[PDB]
This record gives sequence, C-alpha cells and structure tokens, in this order.
Amino acid sequence: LSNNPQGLLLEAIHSAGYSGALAYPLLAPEAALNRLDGPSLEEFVAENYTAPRMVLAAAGVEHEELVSIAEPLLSDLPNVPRPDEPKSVYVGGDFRRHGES
Amino acid sequence: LSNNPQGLLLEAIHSAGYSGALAYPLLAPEAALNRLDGPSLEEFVAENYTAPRMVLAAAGVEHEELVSIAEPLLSDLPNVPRPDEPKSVYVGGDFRRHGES
Repeated sequence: LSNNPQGLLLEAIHSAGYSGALAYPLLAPEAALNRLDGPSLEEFVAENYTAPRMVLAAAGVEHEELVSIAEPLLSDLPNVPRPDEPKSVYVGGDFRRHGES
Repeated sequence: LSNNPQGLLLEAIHSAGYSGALAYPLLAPEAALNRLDGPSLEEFVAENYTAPRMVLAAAGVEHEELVSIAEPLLSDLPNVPRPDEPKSVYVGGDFRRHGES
C-alpha cells in the first residue's frame, strides 16, 4: 500500500483527527485482517443489511418493470428500524509516519 | 530490532530530543546501510583514528612492559591538531511509532 502516499495521508488525517465512528480505519489493519472470519462477516451483514437501508437505484430502467421484478425479491425482508447513528466528535491531531521515499 | 523496545526507545529519545550531534543515530538506518562502503570506512578511520585521541589502558599489566612493547608500535603516528567536538542543542519534543498490539 505504501506506493500511494495520497490515500495514506487522507486516511491518516481521518484517523488522527476524528475520534470513533469516523476514525475507524477503512483499509483493514494487519491484526483485524488476521482475525476476520466468514461468520463475522455474516453476522455483520445480517445485523446491518436491513430494509430501511436498501435503495435500489436504476439509470435507464422503466419504473413499472423495475418494480414488478424487484417487489417479490425485496418486500419480504424484516422491518428492522434504523439504529442510532454512530456518533463521532472531531478533535485536533497530528499523525507522523517515517518511511523510505 | 523490535524485539527489544527499550533500546529502540532510547534511540528514539536521543534522536527526538537532540538536534545534530547526539541526534545522529547509532543503529544505521537502512538507507545509510545501503550507502555505506569500505572506502568510506577507510576514510572515516584515517581521518578520526589519530594519536591525540587514543588511550591504551591495561588492567593487570606492569607499566614498564606495556610501554616498552607499545612505544615501538604507536610513537610514529602523525601529530594532528585534534579537531573540535560537535555541538548539539537539547530542545526537542515527541517521537511516536506504532507497532504491534
């Protein structure tokens, strides 16, 4: 990953400035990469992929046929309400990482 | 190197909280290691390993014997003017490095 310092700096800004929900990394550090599992992903999806968070957008598709095809395949999901939004607070921060370049 | 964090932190403190002389690292970073060479060592030794900065100390040796064997081996070194010691100021802040969990 080190070959793209721009993305690294953007991620470092997020990690070092935000605290919590927005400071959570986006690129799966080594330990978490080692620890992740199929059941972990399955539980994450089952808990977070609920109906009030599904939007089926179409670009050049007629509405009538689109809904006629996507109603049977989606109307049977459980109606789990939206959880509380993950709150984060912005603080200062200084990140610094030496390397070869 | 990471197996002993104490030495790493001593080196880090020296580098961070000194500026030139004491800040010069002791464990030869990778770029310096690649740059280093035999002729460079030759020149460094020939420039620095001079007589006015050499002490030969014995622990269990008669002084007469030691001097009688050492004078025919060190008396002909060139007399140099002992170039001055480097300067270093203390003002320094923080070093932070992220590793294992």
